[PDB]
Amino acid sequence: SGFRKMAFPSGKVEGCMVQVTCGTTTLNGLWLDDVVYCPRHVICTSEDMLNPNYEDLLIRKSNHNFLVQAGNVQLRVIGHSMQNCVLKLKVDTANPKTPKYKFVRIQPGQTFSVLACYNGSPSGVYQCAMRPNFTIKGSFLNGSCGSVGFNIDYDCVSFCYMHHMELPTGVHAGTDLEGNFYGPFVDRQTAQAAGTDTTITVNVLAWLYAAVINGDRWFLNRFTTTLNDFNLVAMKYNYEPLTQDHVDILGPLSAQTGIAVLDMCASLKELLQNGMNGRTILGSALLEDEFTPFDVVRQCSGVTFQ
Amino acid sequence: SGFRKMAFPSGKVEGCMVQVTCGTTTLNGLWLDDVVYCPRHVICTSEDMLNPNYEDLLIRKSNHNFLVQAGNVQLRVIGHSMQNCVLKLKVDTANPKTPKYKFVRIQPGQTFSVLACYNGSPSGVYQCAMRPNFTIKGSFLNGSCGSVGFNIDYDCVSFCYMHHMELPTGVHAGTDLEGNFYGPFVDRQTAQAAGTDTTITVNVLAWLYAAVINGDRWFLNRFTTTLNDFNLVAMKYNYEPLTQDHVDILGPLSAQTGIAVLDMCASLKELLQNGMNGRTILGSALLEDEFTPFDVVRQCSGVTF
Ligand SMILES: CCCOc1cc(Cl)cc(-c2cc(-c3ccccc3C#N)cn(-c3cccnc3)c2=O)c1
Ligand SMILES: CCCOc1cc(Cl)cc(-c2cc(-c3ccccc3C#N)cn(-c3cccnc3)c2=O)c1
Repeated sequence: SGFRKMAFPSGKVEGCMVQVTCGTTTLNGLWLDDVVYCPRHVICTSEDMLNPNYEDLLIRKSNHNFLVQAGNVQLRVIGHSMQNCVLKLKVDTANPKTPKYKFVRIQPGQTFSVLACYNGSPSGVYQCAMRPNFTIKGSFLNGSCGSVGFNIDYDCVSFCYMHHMELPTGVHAGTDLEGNFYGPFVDRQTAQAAGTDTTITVNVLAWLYAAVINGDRWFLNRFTTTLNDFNLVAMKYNYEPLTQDHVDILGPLSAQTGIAVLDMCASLKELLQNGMNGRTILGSALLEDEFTPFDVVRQCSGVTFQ
Repeated sequence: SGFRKMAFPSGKVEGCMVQVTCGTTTLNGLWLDDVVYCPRHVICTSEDMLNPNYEDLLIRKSNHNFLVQAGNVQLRVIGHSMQNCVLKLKVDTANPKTPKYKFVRIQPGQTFSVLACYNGSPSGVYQCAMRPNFTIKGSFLNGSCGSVGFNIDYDCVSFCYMHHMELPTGVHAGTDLEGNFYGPFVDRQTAQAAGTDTTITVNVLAWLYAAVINGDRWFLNRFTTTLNDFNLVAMKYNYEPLTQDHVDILGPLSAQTGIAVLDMCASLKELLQNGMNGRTILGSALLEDEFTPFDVVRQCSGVTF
C-alpha cells in the first residue's frame, strides 16, 4: 500500500556524470563508453547568447579547449563534433561504469526520473513528466545544464532528456540525447514562451485507477459517457483530448479493477464538476497527472484491495 | 527555479542491498563491512509470526540456513546474532562498495530517502518523513521488508530506517538499524494501530519559506504573533507544537528570505483559520509538511554529494 512519486534508483546514472568546462563556462556532461554528451551552449560566452553562431564558435575550438573532469580525474578529449544542439566529446578512455543503455525520444505525457547535478556531482533525484507543451516542471539551479532524465525499465537505462534552459516562467526546456529539442525552443536567449499547458488526461485516469487498486472508491458514480462527450467536457477544463490509444493503454488497469475506462471517465467528469468536497485521493487534494498507466502498474499491487 | 519532492542520489546505498532467504521467506538485507542486516522476522514461518519467541527460533538455525545473494554472487554466512529486532549475519567478505556510513536514529518530523527493494534488487527511490505518530507513509509491496531509509550528510550515508511491517491502514513501521522500533509497535503478526497523526508544524513553515523563495507569496500579511499564541492555534488544528528550537532551526531560511519566523507564523495562523481561497501554494491545495528546513536549503542551494 501507499503511493508516492517514485523515481528510478539513480546509481547507474551517477556513474556517468562528469563536469565539462569550456572557457569560463562549466556544466554537466554524460559519459557513456568513450563519448561525453553535453549541451552545445557550453561554447557560448556571456555576450554570445542572443544569436550564437555555433558552427563559427566551434571551429575556433581545439580538443584541448575542452576540460572534462570525472571525479578527480581529468579526461583527455581527442575529438569533438556537434549533433543538433548537443556536443559530443570523444575521450581517450571508455567509462568503466557505463550501464546498459539506449537513447529514446519520448512523447508528451511520458514520465522520467531526473538526476539533478552540479559540477558533475549529483544533488538529488525526482520524477518529472513531459508536459503537453513540451516543457518540464523541474527543479534546476544555475549550473544544472547537462543533467539528464531517464527510465530504467528492466536493467537498461533509457536516456530521454538533457537539460538546456530555464524559461522566463520558471519551467524547463531541453533535448533528447540526439540534441533535438522537445517543443519549439531554440538554444539562444531570445524571447520565447511555452504554449498554454494542459492536463494529461490519461495520466489522471491512471492515478484514479491507482486509488481504486489501493482501496478507495468514493469518487465513482453510476454513470458512463461516450468518448466524444467526455472530450467535449474535459476540454472545457483545459484537459488534453483522450484518444482510443489512451483508452487501450488503460486496459490493464480497467481489467484489474473491473471499472470500464469510459465509466472512470464519467467519474473524472464528476470530479471536475464537484471538486473533492474536503476529501483527498491518495493523499492529494488536486487531481494528479504525472503518473502514467505504466507507472501505476510498476508501483501498485497486482491485487486490488476490494 | 522550481521545487520538487527530491530524494538523495541512491547509488551509494544500491551497492549495499542483498537478498536474504531463510526457509521459504525472502527479503532484503543491507551489506556493510562484513555484516548483513535484515529484519529478524525473516526466521519466522507465518504461524511463528503469530506469537514468536525469536531467541528460541534462532537457536534452531545454523549459518547454512541463511542464503545471502549479492547480485549473482553467493555470500558465505559465518555467524549470526540478533540485536533488538534486527538480525546480523556475519559473512566471510567485506562489501567492497561499503560507503562511509553511520547508524542514526531520527526524530518525528525528520525526512529521509527510501530505496524500495525486492529480492535484493533496488526498484525505486522516494522521499518520506517520520510522522509524529512514528509511522511513515511509504509505498511498499510484499517482499519489501529490509528496504532502508537514509540521508547523506556530506560524504557520509546516515542510515535511519529499516522496513518491517505494513499496518492495516496502509502506512508503514520499521526500526533504526540497531533494531529499535520507531513507535509503539512490535514485530508480531497481529492487529496494531498507530495513534492519530498530526501535522509537522516546523516543516509547514519551511515549505512556506520555500514558496516565498520561489516567488509564491500571496499569504504574507501585516500581522505578527507570539510563540505562545501561535501554539494555541496549532493545538486547535492538530498541528505539532512549535518550540524555540524550531524557531532557531528555521534561522537560515528566515535569513535567506528576510522574513522573521513569528511573521510567517502569523501567515500560517491565518491559513489555518481561513483556508486558502481557491488558491494554491507551490502547486498544492494542502499545506505540505514533509520538507524539513534543511531539505528546503539543500534543494534551493544545489548541494551535491
Ligand atoms: C529562453 C530563456 C533562457 O535562454 C537560455 C538560452 C541558453 Cl543557450 C542557455 C540558457 C541557460 C544557461 C545556463 C548557464 C550559463 C552559463 C554557464 C553555465 C550555465 C549552466 N548550467 C544556465 N541556465 C539555467 C539556469 C537555471 C536553471 N536551469 C538552467 C540556462 O537556462 C538559457
Ligand atoms: C501489523 C500487521 C502486520 O504485521 C506484520 C508483522 C510482521 Cl513480524 C511482519 C509483517 C510483514 C511480513 C512480510 C513478509 C512475510 C513473509 C515473507 C516475506 C515478507 C516480506 N517482505 C511482508 N510485509 C509487508 C507487506 C507489504 C508491505 N510492507 C511489508 C509485512 O508487513 C507484518
